[PDB]
Amino acid sequence: DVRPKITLACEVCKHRNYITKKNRRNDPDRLEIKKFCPNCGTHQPHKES
Amino acid sequence: TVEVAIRLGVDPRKADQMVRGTVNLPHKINFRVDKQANLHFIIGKASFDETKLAENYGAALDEVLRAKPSSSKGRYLKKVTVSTTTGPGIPVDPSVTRNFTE
RNA sequence: ACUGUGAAGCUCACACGCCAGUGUGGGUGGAGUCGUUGUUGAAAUACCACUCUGAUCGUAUUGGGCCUCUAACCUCGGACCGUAUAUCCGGUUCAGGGACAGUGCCUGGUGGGUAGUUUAACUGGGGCGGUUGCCUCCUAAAAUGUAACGGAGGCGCCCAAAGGUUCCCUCAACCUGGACGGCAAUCAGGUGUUGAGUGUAAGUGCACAAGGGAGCUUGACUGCGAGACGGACAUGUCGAGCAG
RNA sequence: UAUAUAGGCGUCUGGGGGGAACGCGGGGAAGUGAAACAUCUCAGUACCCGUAGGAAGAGAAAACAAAAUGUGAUUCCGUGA
RNA sequence: GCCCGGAUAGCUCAGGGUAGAGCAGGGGAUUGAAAAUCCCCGUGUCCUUGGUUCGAUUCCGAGUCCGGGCACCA
RNA sequence: AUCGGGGUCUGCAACUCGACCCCGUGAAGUCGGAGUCGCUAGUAAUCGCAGAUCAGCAACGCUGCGGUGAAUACGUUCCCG
Ligand SMILES: [Zn+2]
Repeated sequence: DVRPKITLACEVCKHRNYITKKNRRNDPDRLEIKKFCPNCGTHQPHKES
Repeated sequence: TVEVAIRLGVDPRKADQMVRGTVNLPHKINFRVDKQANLHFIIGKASFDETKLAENYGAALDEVLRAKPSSSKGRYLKKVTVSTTTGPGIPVDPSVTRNFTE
C-alpha cells in the first residue's frame, strides 16, 4: 500500500520492539536498522518482519 | 552396492521448500532434493556391519530432520529404503528417530 | 554382473513405432558385453536403488448409476361383510404402483404473499441546489476570543533521507566577452543585502542563515519528567533535567 | 371366513355440570423502555387450554463441600447482595 | 476473504527445444479494366517481475488490469 | 562492379560529362517466385567482321556479312487473333 506499516524485530532475541513505515517501491528489500533493544539491554541490529 | 534414499514429503517446485543435506559421521557427505523430492545418502547393506552403518546413518537423519521445511504439509519421512545392489525390499522403519542403534 | 541351474550366432512370435528402430518371450549351438570409450547441456543403455510421464494388470477398502422382485407403504380401481337403512368409516379378497411416493429431523435456494420498521440536520417558510471533519488569511473594532447559505484557498500525503551531527559556501536579477548557442544551456569578469529558495495552501520566520554542498551515522530510542499553555467535559500542546 | 376378530344382545358399577381466591402442567402477545429500532426489555406478565386439594407441588442423595475424619430428605423465612 | 477463467502482430484467435494463421497494410503478377485467386515482404517487450533447467510463450512465486460464483455482527 | 594513383588520343576547351592503357583494390552473383517470351532448317543456339551517323565517342543500339550449326511436331481437347 505504497507506505505500509512494518515491524522491526531484534536479531538476537527476536522481540518486536518498533513499528514504522517505509516506501515499498523505493526500498523493496527488508529494512536493516540498529536499534536499542530493552530485553538485551544494548544496541542490536533489527530487521523487518 | 547399498545406500540410503529417503523420500521427504515436501514440494520441490517451490523455492522456499528446498533441502540441502550435509553430514559427516564415520562409524563429509552431501545431499539435495531431486525433481521428485528425493534425498540421497550413503549407507550399508544387510550383509555388512551392524553398529557401524547404523551409527553413521543417524547423523545424516538429524541434519535432515533439522532441515524440515517450515511450510511442509503432511508426513515428512514417507519411506526409507536401504536396499542392496540386487536385494529387494530391505525397507527401514520410518518411525524410528531416537536411539537408532539399539 | 552374467555363462553349460548353457553368451554372442542365427531364426520364430508379439508390442509400440517418426520402422529411427528398440523391448519381451521362443528354437539350435557355446562363451558375452564391458571400463578412457569419439560428439557431449549432461555418459554410456555394465548393472543397481528411489522415482516422473502415460498405458496394463491384480488383491482390500470404498463411493455412485441402472434393471428386476414382493413383503413394507400407497390406490376416490372392482366385489363382499358390519348393515334392514348408509357415495361416511372399518374389515376381507382380487387388480395395479412399489422400496418410489408421503411424512419426521437436518440442510441449501426463490420468496412484497404476509409482518415489524428505517428513510439526518442546517435552511431569511418547506422542496430543488449547496454544506457537515482538520489547517491558513481577512471580516475581527492594535491582548485572547467573536456570527451569517460572508470573501479566498488547502488537507485525508510524502522523505530510509528531504532525519541526527560536524565542517564549508551565498542567492535572484543586470552589464560586458565568448564555436555551434538563439532573450534564455556550459565558461570568465563585475555590480548586486535579499527582490531567489525553503516537498506541499496561506500566514509568521529564515542571509547569523531554517537556503546550497560534502563525510560519518539511525535519538524516526528505553524508565521518567519539576513547571506551564489551553480549556463545560472528553481531547490537545510545550518542557529544562536524571539514568541506561 | 376356516382359526378367530370387529360387531350384536343382557346386566351391574362409574362419568357429565357449578364455584370468589390459593396450586400444578402446557400455549403464549402488544401498548412501553432503549429519547428512533430489529438483538434485549416489557414478561413467562395479560389472556387461553387440561386438572386437583383443603391445601397443592417437592421430598429420602447417581447432594454439597474441599483435603477439616466436614455437613446428612424436602419445603418456607432473613442475610450473603 | 475463498475458488476458477482471460492478457500473444494494426484487429481476431490457435500453440520444455516452432512464435503461428486469417482479416490488414506494401511491391510485383494475371485483365481491355477490377475482385477473387497467386507470389514475395515488414510487421511480436507472448501483461509486468523474479525463481527451476543447458535451455520456459509453456513449470513455480509475487504483482497489475479484468469477469463469474460463495462468504463478511469492531 | 566500385574506388585510389599514373598515363595516350581528338577536341580552344574532357569539373558537372569521352574512350582507351597500366598498377592496385576486388561488391553482388552458387542458374533465379507466381508468371512469361522467341523459334519448324542453314532455322533456333552460338562466334567474329563491316557500314551509316561521326573530330572523339556513351554503340552492350540500328543496318548487313560470313563461320560452327541442333531437338521436336501425337493432334485441335483448351487460351489468343
Ligand atoms: Zn534483543
